[PDB]
Amino acid sequence: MEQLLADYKKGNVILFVGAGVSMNLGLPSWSQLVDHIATELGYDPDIYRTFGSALELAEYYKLKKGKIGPLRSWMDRMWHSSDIDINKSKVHEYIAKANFPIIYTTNYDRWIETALSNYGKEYIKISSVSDIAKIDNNKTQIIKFAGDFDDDSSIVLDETSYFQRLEFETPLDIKFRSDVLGKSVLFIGYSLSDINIRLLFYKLSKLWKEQKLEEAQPKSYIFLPRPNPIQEEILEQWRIGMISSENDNPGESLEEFLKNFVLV
Amino acid sequence: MEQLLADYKKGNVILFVGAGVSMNLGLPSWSQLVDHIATELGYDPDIYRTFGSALELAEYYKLKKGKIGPLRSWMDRMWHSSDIDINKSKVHEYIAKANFPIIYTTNYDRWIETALSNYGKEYIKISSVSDIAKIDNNKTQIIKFAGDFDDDSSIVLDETSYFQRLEFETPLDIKFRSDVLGKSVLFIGYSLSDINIRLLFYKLSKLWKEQKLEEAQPKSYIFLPRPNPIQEEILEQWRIGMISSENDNPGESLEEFLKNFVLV
Amino acid sequence: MEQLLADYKKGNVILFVGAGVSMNLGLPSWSQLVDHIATELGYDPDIYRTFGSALELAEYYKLKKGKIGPLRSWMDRMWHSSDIDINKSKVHEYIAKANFPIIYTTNYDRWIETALSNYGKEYIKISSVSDIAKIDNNKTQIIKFAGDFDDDSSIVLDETSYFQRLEFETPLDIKFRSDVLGKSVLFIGYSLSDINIRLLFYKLSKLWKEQKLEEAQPKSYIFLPRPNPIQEEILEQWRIGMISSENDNPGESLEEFLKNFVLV
Amino acid sequence: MEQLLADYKKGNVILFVGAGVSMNLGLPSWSQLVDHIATELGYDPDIYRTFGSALELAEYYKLKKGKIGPLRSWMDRMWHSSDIDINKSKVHEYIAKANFPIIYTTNYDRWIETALSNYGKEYIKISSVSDIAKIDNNKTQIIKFAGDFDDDSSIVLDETSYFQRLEFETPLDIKFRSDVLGKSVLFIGYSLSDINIRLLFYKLSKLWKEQKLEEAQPKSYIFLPRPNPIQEEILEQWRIGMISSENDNPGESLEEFLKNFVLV
Amino acid sequence: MNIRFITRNRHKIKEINKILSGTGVVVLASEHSIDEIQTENVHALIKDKLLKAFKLVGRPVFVEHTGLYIESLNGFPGGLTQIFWDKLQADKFSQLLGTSENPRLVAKTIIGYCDSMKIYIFEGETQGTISPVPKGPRDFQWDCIFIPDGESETFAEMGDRKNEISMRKKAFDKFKEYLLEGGK
Amino acid sequence: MNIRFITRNRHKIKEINKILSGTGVVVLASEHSIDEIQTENVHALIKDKLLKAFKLVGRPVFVEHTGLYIESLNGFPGGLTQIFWDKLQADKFSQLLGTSENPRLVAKTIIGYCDSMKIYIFEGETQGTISPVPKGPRDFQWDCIFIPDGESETFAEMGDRKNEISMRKKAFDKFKEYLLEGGK
Amino acid sequence: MNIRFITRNRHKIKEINKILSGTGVVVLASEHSIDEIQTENVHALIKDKLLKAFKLVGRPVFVEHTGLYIESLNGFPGGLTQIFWDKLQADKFSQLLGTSENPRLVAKTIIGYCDSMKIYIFEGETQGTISPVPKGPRDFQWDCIFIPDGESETFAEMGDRKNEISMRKKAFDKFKEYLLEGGK
Amino acid sequence: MNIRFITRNRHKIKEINKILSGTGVVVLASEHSIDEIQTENVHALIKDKLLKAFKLVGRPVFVEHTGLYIESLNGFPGGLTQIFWDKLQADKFSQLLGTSENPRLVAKTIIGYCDSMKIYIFEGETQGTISPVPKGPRDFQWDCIFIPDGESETFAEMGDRKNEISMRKKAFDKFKEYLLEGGK
Ligand SMILES: NC(=O)c1ccc[n+]([C@@H]2O[C@H](COP(=O)([O-])OP(=O)(O)OC[C@H]3O[C@@H](n4cnc5c(N)ncnc54)[C@H](O)[C@@H]3O)[C@@H](O)[C@H]2O)c1
Ligand SMILES: NC(=O)c1ccc[n+]([C@@H]2O[C@H](COP(=O)([O-])OP(=O)(O)OC[C@H]3O[C@@H](n4cnc5c(N)ncnc54)[C@H](O)[C@@H]3O)[C@@H](O)[C@H]2O)c1
Ligand SMILES: O=c1nc[nH]c2c1ncn2[C@H]1C[C@H](O)[C@@H](COP(=O)(O)OP(=O)(O)OP(=O)(O)O)O1
Ligand SMILES: O=c1nc[nH]c2c1ncn2[C@H]1C[C@H](O)[C@@H](COP(=O)(O)OP(=O)(O)OP(=O)(O)O)O1
Ligand SMILES: O=c1nc[nH]c2c1ncn2[C@H]1C[C@H](O)[C@@H](COP(=O)(O)OP(=O)(O)OP(=O)(O)O)O1
Ligand SMILES: O=c1nc[nH]c2c1ncn2[C@H]1C[C@H](O)[C@@H](COP(=O)(O)OP(=O)(O)OP(=O)(O)O)O1
Repeated sequence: MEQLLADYKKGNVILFVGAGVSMNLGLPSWSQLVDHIATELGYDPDIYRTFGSALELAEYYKLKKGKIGPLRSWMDRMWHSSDIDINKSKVHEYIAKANFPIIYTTNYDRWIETALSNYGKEYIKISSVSDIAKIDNNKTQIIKFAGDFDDDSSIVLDETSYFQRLEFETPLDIKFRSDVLGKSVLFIGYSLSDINIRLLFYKLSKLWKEQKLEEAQPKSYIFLPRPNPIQEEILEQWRIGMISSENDNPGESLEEFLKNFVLV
Repeated sequence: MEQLLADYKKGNVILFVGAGVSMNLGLPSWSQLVDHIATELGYDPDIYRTFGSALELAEYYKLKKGKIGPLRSWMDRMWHSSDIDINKSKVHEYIAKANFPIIYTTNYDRWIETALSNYGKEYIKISSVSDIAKIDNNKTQIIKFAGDFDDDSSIVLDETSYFQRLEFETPLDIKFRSDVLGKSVLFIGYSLSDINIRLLFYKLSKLWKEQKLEEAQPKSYIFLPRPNPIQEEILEQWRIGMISSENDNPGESLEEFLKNFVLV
Repeated sequence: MEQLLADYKKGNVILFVGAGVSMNLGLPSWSQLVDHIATELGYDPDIYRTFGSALELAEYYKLKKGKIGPLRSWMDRMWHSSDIDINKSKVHEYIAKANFPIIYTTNYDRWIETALSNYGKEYIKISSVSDIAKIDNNKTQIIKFAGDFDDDSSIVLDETSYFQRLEFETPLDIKFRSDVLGKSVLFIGYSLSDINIRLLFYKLSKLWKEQKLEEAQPKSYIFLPRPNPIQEEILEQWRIGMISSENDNPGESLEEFLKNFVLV
Repeated sequence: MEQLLADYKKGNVILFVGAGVSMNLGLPSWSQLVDHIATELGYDPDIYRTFGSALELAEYYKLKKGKIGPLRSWMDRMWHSSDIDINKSKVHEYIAKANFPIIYTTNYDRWIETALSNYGKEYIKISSVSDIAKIDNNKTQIIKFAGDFDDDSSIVLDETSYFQRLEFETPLDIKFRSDVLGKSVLFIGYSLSDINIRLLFYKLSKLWKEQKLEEAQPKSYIFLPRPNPIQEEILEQWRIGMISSENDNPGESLEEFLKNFVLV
Repeated sequence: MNIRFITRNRHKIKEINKILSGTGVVVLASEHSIDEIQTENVHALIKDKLLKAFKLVGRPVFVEHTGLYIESLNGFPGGLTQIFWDKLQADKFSQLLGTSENPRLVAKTIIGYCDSMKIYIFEGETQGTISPVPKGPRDFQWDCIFIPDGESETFAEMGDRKNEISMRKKAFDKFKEYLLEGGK
Repeated sequence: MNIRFITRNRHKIKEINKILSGTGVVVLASEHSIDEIQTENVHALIKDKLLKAFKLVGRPVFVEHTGLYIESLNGFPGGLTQIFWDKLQADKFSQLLGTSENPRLVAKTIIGYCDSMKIYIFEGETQGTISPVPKGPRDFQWDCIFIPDGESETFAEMGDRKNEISMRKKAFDKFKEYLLEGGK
Repeated sequence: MNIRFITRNRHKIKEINKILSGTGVVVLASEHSIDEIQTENVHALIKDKLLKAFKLVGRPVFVEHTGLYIESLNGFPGGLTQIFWDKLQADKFSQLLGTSENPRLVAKTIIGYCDSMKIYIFEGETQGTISPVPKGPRDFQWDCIFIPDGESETFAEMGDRKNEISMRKKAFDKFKEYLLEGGK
Repeated sequence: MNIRFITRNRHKIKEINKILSGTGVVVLASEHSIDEIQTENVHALIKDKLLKAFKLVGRPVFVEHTGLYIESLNGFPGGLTQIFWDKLQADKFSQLLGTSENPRLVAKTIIGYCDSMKIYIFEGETQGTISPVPKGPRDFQWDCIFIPDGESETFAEMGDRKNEISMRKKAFDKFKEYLLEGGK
């Protein structure tokens, strides 16, 4: 843990935000989402959740209706409603006041940039190979790794999609596999139930060992609010270290951790 | 369904057997397997489950006990016990008396070969490159796609192994990906909760389409016992055709689905 | 050398015919070929050569004219003229009388099959995935690895083409990267100034060593008419072995080597 | 040409230097290299160069002498001699005065850095992953794409090597494939006798087309000295320009082309 | 129509077989003894029981829960009648509830039906009186203690006309009506 | 030791707090009202209720259950005592159970504890009598109706000395003995 | 038009400069001394020499070979005149070829021109007589030994009107004609 | 030892066969007519000719060039003797070089040998005199015009003892010596 703080100081950490952060705001959850697909398609909330995971339940909706548009619209209009006030989420404040040079995310919403602007800051949004050409070394970069609501040919919201995007051949993958060469990543707001983070990291590691400079590989982290015995074991195999807490209020726990960074 | 019956005589169907076929014999199951690890680790059956998948609850055993030997020993001795009689399993009989030229499997045991010998047949086990060099076009080939108990450097029994094996670079992969070109596969015994089948076929199909001859890609199948609405649309996007029944006794179901092949 | 004849008997050798064989017949040759493009495009035979390799020279013609069609028409009508009698090429006779079950080739003509027919034999021509579905284990297989004159989108006659076909992702590569697992290849009628061989073999080798069963890798060969010191060294690391001769009549030398195989 | 100047203004040009630059200095040429290998082996200059390429005629040396050490030494000591004065080479002067943020190279010496320091400038050298971890956005980066003399597990000086380095899995490759997503490269000093320059761009360009933004991918360039009808077309296929000249004196030509960049 | 039924009472199978004779639908009954929950509302109880039955079957299946509601006990059973009858039987029912000042009680069955897409709930009720003495055969639980409204014979002694005025007959009449009009 | 407690009763929290006061262990109690199941054996009931509590918390958590076992009612409640009390209160309890032939009954507390690895079950019991008249304060359920054996005062009327002979005290004494004996 | 020229004679540069004064084209001459080939036909000789000059230059370049053909020597030089004149000079030419019974000889230049696409060949010839004595200046090889047809002065003493009737002037007139009409 | 030889003279094959009879080595001669170059030094000439012969063969091959050097012609032939003899023959040799004041001439052969690794050069020379009349048979070029030193018969009339004092015999004696001692 202390080692991590060592680096925020020098300038070698990358933030990878996930869906957990979007809780204080009050946005819908994944649950409500699938409830919707269910009502729409004619089923019942629970009966539906029995035939598949999620990147399957959603792919059904799409295969049936015809395309993803009809959903993107509900989500965009609903998640970005005018009843959510950013000024009241401490978590975002800290992220906007810290000093992380590069921020990656898997959310689809637009609150992380709204925050950076509200507390006075600058940024460049990168969702395509065209923006990679405007990057300025004097502003923060925000990369939408899983698409935004400003295109439907990208948003990764279904199996087939969460597939092709596993050979890492898109422009935005080639850019991340060259940004971690020499850098530690601090996952937050994430959940240990996705193998993208186990193919990126199980694969970054093997390289150092092939060169045999292992000792050099920078060190990752993954604050998880609740603690688990078994996972630490496996995630240590690929340099990733957990940093749990004791406060049972998950939200509070998260706000905390982000004070050791805002430190003026 | 009829289409399938068409080919079962041209010799273009490949059989891919999985655990469901076994069980019926009287063998254990991951239930007991995952429980064993628990007792052997101080945990309680239930509580242990609440922590990871199943493969994960086995990447762990090993890590603690250093290696996979201790476990492979229990499985081998327990399964291949001497209280199991093969002549009392019709499923294994019909399979031995059919006419499938190539047989792939993801089980670790040795009961399929045992049956083929019991009812008088000939075969060549293939679990490494050396064997590939002995194939006789006049005998059956039984390929172990996930390792046998006669080696521990090649037994997919944990996460980090269901990984380097998702890149299809092993010799036994190159073989499959040449056998499926020009033939169709009849999956049986399998439970669709594994994405190996969804990255193989998803990847074979997209190949025919580039070749601009999709209408030629041979047809596949997958006898499940109880039907699922959702997971039937998704499995057509790729290119597999589900089949199913009404008899609710699982074992009863599978047996008859096969007599449709044994005749003659 | 003796070792090769050992394998020929069991049934574990593959033949890879090249352009050298097509000399006895009296067919044209690359010289005349490139001379041709030159006259057409307005240059002089020699001045043209001063500008590029050979494939490159051809990719020019194409771009200028618009597409390969025009040339394919000349090569086809010319190379298959009615002034060539197959019965007078001993080399072909021997090839049609030996017992090789799989014959690969890089020529674009059609004489190898014409030979196999004239001396009474049967075969299956595989130039596409559709054919890989008719293979019969009772006839010889002839694979056109570099295209035929019955399609324009396969013939590999230019850089861009001799490129993509270097990542080995075509359906007809996967078949060859799985036919050499457990078999030896005998190159003939070839030259050592083409490096596809060096990426095929340099890559088959590394695989055995990973398994560390290298001692088993079957053994290749490459009859070259005139001996050369340096090359033998390099082509040994990759695991291939030369078998030169002393007769200065290249053609005559070749007819010879192929008598130790026809041996009734 | 004018287009290029545009980009140089903002900061979207990368420089890639080759051996042509290091000849005005006086260094040994490649001819002398191969010749040396010859004398040291009993052959005579001419006859030796009749058995293989050049890289090939250097893998032979090693193989016989068991290793590359005996050569790196002659080369290092001979090139970096003390009869060479850097302040007498304009080409090297200008390069040190321009404003190129990143500089890749395929030379093994150390004269570029030496110049950058002689004329007062700061830079960082990157020949391995550890260095990537030290990059400062306020100094120049000099990347050695083909190894330096300070390590022999990297130097690319033989066939086998100039091969495995054509799959781009090395750490230094991943970097170049993310640097060119958004910028243009001005090749200089090079000679069209490679396939690295061709499978690099041939592979980048195709990416932009899938992205459906071909009109955005930038333009490389390649100042050659004498002009070639053919190559211009083939190289036009992948966004590579060409900027020949009329002054026959090779050295004279290059220097001028550069003043167009220094301009205070 | 082919619908499945999960229970633990073997005579529930007999009554649902002989009520549904000739209507067109058939039931394929299985015995599993799903454990119910302790709640006040029978809607959440029958939803939980039908959820466990659908998790066990996976096909179109209905389940049924049967409850007494004694007015002197302020409607204490209903949801929880099985443990009550299996503990105190017929001897310790009539002597302290049949002799009460308020012998009114209502019997209800709720039917939770799942068509493998949705959950459909059908119910019936019959007002009645508790006997002061067990009267009739004792092979089908509390039919020998329940006096229906308008009669003086218990449900056990009444015979095969038990399932013509019963609350199970009304609930299965609504179930049969929805099964015959279709998937509404 | 920092252990958590999931319950519905608020006065149970204060009783367990003043019983475990000064021991060294502390209790972080939370209110969720976990529903129980209708089973006869309290071991399976405390096992699945502790399973639902560990699914709620995921940290070391213990779970208590209290039941009255009426010998006149053939040992009916216990596991199902909550619905019994919430439907009858003290008015319709003593007039029909305290005036019978066998006023004897036994009250049991069973504690299910999870140390995030295993499940530990501790239990204690007191024998007692149902009073014919409810006596004392009426703020803690059946305390004003339960006289222990060898006493003439209801558990609400003895006051703070209830927590030295009650079944919660013996059950938490065995729990305290395990919690300071180590994780055996 | 900008054409290049490769030679070893420095006075060939002077004559080709002063013949081509004012026609429009200019030559950028370089000295390399390409070694010719020993053949009978001058076509293969000038093709080999132009091939070596184009391999050295890589741009539009022409080359020129100049040959004497003595009838008493059965036309022995021509292709191979340079080694002949550089060996026996002017002293051992006139005393045994100028005194011969047949003093006829013809001088020819062939011009091989490459436009970087094709090879173009232009030639000229002038019949003449060998002098019995070297007469004139001796700065430009055998001009002091060659009597042209119709005159009695050697090419050296004749002056700047040497390149008005000469075979080099006819060959370069055809070369200048093809350069001015264009790439035919 | 097996060495190859490329030439255009068919009688060179005969003489090299009959000189090397019984020494152990054999030659496999082929006819190609390699075109030589025009230079002064015979070392660069025989290196270029052996380079073309090794590019044509690719095996251990030697080549040989034979030159006259007439002192009255200041050593004009040698390297370039073939075109000289093929043009002026035997008629126009004796009447203007045999009648000269200085009839001295030396005949040399150079042998360029390549062992497929290096280039080895062997040479011989014989001083002689030009006859004033062709004398002897005329089947092997200028043997009927060459008077060797110490005799009065030409090489043609001398017979099979021509290759015992000849410069070809000395050069092939050195070649045979190096072939028999080995690859030095
Ligand atoms: N018999 C068993 O119960 C058992 C269990 C484990 C291993 N195995 C072996 O594996 C097979 C059976 O496996 P199983 O079906 O029991 O597995 P499982 O039920 O343990 O799989 C858990 C779930 O994880 C999913 N998954 C895969 N990647 C995921 C990701 N990125 N995100 C989320 N979910 C992901 C699938 O949906 C799967 O349903 C047999 O062939 C056997 O050899 C046996
Ligand atoms: N420093 C130097 O002078 C020098 C020169 C040679 C090599 N190199 C290294 O190589 C690169 C520069 O090389 P270069 O441009 O001087 O030439 P090179 O030595 O790489 O040329 C290799 C030749 O092989 C040819 N070739 C490619 N594929 C072929 C095939 N299939 N069959 C036959 N021929 C084929 C190419 O066209 C080229 O002519 C740099 O990476 C450099 O480090 C350095
Ligand atoms: O027509 C009836 N006449 C008399 N008694 C009846 C009748 N029907 C049910 N009974 C009894 C048994 C049953 O156990 C209990 C309450 O019914 P109930 O609680 O729903 O049954 P249950 O808990 O055993 O499970 P299930 O409904 O799946 O059978 O009264
Ligand atoms: O010392 C006691 N003295 C008098 N009454 C008591 C006592 N202890 C429990 N009781 C009553 C209240 C409780 O509601 C009922 C059954 O206990 P019980 O159902 O487990 O309590 P609860 O439902 O309120 O909380 P929980 O969620 O932990 O089950 O008996
Ligand atoms: O107008 C001329 N008047 C008198 N003598 C001339 C003239 N022009 C050439 N000569 C001499 C020099 C030249 O070397 C030789 C034959 O010419 P020639 O053999 O073609 O010259 P060369 O062998 O030295 O090479 P190159 O033609 O590239 O200069 O007679
Ligand atoms: O023993 C000889 N006695 C008389 N005449 C000879 C002799 N040997 C060669 N000759 C003639 C032919 C030959 O062409 C020319 C000079 O020899 P030379 O210039 O080296 O022969 P060449 O140019 O035709 O080619 P090559 O040496 O490959 O045969 O004098």
